[PDB]
Amino acid sequence: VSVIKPEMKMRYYMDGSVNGHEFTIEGEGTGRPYEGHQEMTLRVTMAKGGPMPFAFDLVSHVHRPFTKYPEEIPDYFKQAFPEGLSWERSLEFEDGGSASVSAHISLRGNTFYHKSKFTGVNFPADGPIMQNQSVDWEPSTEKITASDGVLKGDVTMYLKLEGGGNHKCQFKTTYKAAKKILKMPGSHYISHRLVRKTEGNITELVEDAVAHS
Repeated sequence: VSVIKPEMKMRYYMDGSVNGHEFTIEGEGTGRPYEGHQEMTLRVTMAKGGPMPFAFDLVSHVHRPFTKYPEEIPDYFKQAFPEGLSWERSLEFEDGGSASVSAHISLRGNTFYHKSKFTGVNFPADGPIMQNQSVDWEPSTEKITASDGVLKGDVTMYLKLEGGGNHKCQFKTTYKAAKKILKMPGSHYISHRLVRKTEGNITELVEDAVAHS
């Protein structure tokens, strides 16, 4: 894909709500698509102002073109450009909390414009999410399958808790190219390593993802 460069930029915008707490997130980053690497800075603004009342991990997983793909596996995500890529995801936490989020990724120049909508519900008031007690997502391996020109992702995620221990969350994702992809990939995996560094309502993220098998 001619428009996918070794170095790309990103601009983000999210309209969100968790347990009724409305907020928006805006930020920017840089990445190396062929190395499956991305880094960024994100700023959260609560509708009512003040510090965000939930753990940032709830939204940190909200950019597949940044995945290192081996030559033997067709890269659905890079092939999706410049036309565009969209995705939809459901989250099911072990304590009953859940969320739905979708995003559209467009490309202009060498800058990806990432726009998302996030709604989280039924989180226990004393749970790790609303108590801001999670610290990171554990590295993972997501199963990618193909069907009807689109991809599906399934991965069991684990939140690392502040004092130790984990909290399970199941991700169910559908990835959709804006235009029919020339070369569809077969079933495979994508291993991720998403890490955050937070200071108040400002969070920096780094993700390294590699496709395999």
